[PDB]
Amino acid sequence: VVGIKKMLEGQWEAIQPYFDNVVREAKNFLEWSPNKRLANAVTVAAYLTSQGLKTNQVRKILDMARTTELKVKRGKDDLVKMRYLLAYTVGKYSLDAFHRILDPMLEVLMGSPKKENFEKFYDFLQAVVAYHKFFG
Amino acid sequence: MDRRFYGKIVIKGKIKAVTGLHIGSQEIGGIDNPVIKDPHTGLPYIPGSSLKGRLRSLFEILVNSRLGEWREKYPSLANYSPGSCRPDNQENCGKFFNRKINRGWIHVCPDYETALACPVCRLFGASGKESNFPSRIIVRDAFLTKEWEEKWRAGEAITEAKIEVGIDRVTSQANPRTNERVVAGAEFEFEIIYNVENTTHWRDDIKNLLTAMALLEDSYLGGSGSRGYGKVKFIFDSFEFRPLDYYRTGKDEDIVSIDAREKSVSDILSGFDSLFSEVEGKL
Amino acid sequence: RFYGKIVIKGKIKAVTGLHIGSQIDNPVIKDPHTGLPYIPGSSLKGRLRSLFEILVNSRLGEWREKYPSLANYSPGSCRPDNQENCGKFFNRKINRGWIHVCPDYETALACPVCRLFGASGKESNFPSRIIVRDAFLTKEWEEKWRAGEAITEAKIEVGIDRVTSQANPRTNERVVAGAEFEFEIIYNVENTTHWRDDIKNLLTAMALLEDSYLGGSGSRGYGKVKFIFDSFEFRPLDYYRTGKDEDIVSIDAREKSVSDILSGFDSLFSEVEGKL
Amino acid sequence: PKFIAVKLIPKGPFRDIPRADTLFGAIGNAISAIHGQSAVEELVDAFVGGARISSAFPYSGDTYYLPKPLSVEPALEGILTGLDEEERYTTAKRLRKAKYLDLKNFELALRLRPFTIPEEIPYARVDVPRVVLDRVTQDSSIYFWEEIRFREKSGVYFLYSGPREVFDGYIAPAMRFLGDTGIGGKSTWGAGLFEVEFHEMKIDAPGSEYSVTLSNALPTKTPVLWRLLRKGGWSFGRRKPRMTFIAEGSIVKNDPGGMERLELGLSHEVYVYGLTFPLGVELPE
RNA sequence: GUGGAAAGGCGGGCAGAGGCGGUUU
Ligand SMILES: [Zn+2]
Ligand SMILES: [Zn+2]
Repeated sequence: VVGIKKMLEGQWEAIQPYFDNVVREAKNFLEWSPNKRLANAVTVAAYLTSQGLKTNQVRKILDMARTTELKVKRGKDDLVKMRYLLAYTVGKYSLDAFHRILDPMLEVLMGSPKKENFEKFYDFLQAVVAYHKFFG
Repeated sequence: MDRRFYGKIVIKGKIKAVTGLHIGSQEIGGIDNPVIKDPHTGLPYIPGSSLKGRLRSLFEILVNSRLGEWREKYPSLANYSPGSCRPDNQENCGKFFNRKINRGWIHVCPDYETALACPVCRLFGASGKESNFPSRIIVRDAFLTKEWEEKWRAGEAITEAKIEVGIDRVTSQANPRTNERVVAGAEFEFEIIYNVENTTHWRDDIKNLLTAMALLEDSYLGGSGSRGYGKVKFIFDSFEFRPLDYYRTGKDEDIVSIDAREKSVSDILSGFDSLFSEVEGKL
Repeated sequence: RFYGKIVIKGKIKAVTGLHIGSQIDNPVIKDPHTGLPYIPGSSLKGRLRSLFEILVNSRLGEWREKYPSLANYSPGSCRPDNQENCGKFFNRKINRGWIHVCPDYETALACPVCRLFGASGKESNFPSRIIVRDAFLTKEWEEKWRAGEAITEAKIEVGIDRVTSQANPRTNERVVAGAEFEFEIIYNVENTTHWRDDIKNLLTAMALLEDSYLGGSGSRGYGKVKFIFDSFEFRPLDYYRTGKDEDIVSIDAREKSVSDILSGFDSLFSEVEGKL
Repeated sequence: PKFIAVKLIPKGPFRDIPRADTLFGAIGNAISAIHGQSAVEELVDAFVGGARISSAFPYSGDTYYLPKPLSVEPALEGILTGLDEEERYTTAKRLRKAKYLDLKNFELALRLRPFTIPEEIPYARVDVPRVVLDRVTQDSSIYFWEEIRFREKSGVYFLYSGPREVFDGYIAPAMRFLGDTGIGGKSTWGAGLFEVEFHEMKIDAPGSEYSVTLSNALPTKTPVLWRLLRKGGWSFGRRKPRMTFIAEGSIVKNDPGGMERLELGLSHEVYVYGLTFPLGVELPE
């Protein structure tokens, strides 16, 4: 349940570390279905809350996905990947857990047809941030 | 009674943010307090509601400071007393701020005939009960220029994330806040269209509209301008009177005021009779 | 009596975001099935008639010679005395508002407003010559709705007290600026003498619509409609019986509402003036 | 038999789904505009001694609808004898108050064999409020207006049974004129405008004495089963009197209908259509 | 020889008032 994790979230990061390491084991683009994509995003944001990371520290990376989202939608990716690395540099600590999910997705995206795979990548990255606030 | 059309005065120019502005509305990631944006292009504009509403506001306080002086020029300004109807919850108890909207009192004339004499409600309109005096101006929504749209293409920053803090005085603990702000220097194509309904007193409305603009260049434009977020500036591109014949024959022979590198204070004080001398010849 | 139907086809572009409204707290008019907005034929005809009646109200003295039914009217409305048609231009009262509608066939035959838009009258009628079709979205602006983009947006306006700065918000659903619709106006050529004056008067009211607004708030900057003319076809009297393409086509790809009357009416329409 | 199906593809709303007498009025106004008054005198004589049209019926993506016959109400229990008696009651009244049937189910109702109703209707009657504004002091005063809105592929068709030479000269030129003017209703707002296509439809009807009308008829004698449709009209701004028509789906026994001429004090005579359009039916016992 | 002919869902309404990204060891 998505609502059941909020009763337990409010050493506990280790029990969800197997869920994050399994999701980081699968790195192919569109390797999960539509319902399975959002089910991965619940496990990500619950893992990103036990060792909690604020959205601001991420906010520069979230800017570069969104300004491209207007440029992809009837209007490059290495500019976001260069920022996703450099923002993960000045950690302190849980920025590496967020880097282990972006950089497998962005290495496949690095060479990819632009119109489809980024618009499918953009739906997963919303639900990570979207669900992160639902738990805190 | 007797609505007539003589033509339109169209004012085109560039609103410039000398300091970064903020209008704002109540995306997933983003600043807590963002700025209004165009839903199709994602660029932050300036609405015509926010520009007309601030000009009507600043012109109403300009009347209450001089109700002794404006009363001899315009009838139906002796219908009331200076102040607001805020204590006595009455729609017409003899004050200038007579109509409440939901909780706040705004000067609105209640009848068509008293709105044709008020300087605030000739230019901006009334909507009383059984009355409905329509406005004589149209204030379009103000989008970015063709120059500052190319700056968004090249990667230059249009917006900004200004961070402010309110400090508790006794314990010195800080509460932080973030507010989206357009980068200072950005420019906006605005447009203001006055309908020449009466050739008697079109000249008073142009002086009253340009008076309110120079008040708005002294005050701010939306969103916490006591802290710096205003300092806005009108730069006039073109000034143009489209005569009624213009719409008949379609020819581009419609009379023009140069208005080049001239301020809102130059159009009223320096050369109002020199510039508008040729508009008067056609009317 | 019938001769053909001059058909004007064009694209209506919402340069600023448009509102018409049906009664998000103030929803715009939509289709009942798909949920897409449009522009009704009543809103576009009723605005072109309203803009052109104020145009004729200002020129009653100068147009007595060309239009002999304007000698009976003085500029103004019959509202200050609750009385029907007597001297004023805005003579007919429908429910609570006053409109120029000519009272007969023989008077509306020589009125610039009512030979084109029509008149109700009593003991006789005058039907319209134009048909202002509804304007739905283009096919290009329909797959953006299919892809998931917003075709309407929520504009939140507030009302500020002047003494206390008390804020009072409200919402207004608004068709997104930039969106393009497709209009059509079908002018029925009933009289071979009256048609040049009727197309010029229809294009004059379309030129007043580009500097005024269309529906909604407008004074707060909503309407701002631009007209792009795809084509002009004539469809003569001989087209309707045989079906073969005798359609005289006037070509306009980037022509404005002003450039179709910027000496272009006399020039481009050289073949419709030929075959009458 | 084989009919010609004049398919009317909507460009917007319709005021109403046009009956057979307001199609013949609209065709008759289209002929005097294109040809003249001498061709209306030959158009009427071709329908008195010949061809007949029907009312307008909806379609929805090559699923043509037809009116339910009035023969299936007396014998509705006799049609549904082979059905479970716990649900014969709700099946009966749902089948009874239905209005239209498609071609598969319209053929089965003429032979009193079991059938089903459509689940979706291809249109909705919509209440659109309009306004009237004062020109000077823009006082709003609203009124309410009814329109028929269609789906994305739905529309309106009507049938034609007659010789090809009359269709090619009268009905086919009329529908191109009537595509650009309206087909009844507020045609100044773009209501009633449409694109016309021509097809051919086949109905397998049983041979008997009794037959259903697919149009209003104004019968010459007493019918067998019927529904009274009481309508008048308006002809060049003159009010037509309310006449008792028969509805679509009513059952006659060798009744041609009859075309009524009303003086109406107008430059020319006004003919109101009123003619049958028979397809054979089997009555119950 | 069309249950028709005529009729702008519209007038007026600032997303705004307050707030030292710096404390403290
Ligand atoms: Zn006033
Ligand atoms: Zn008239």
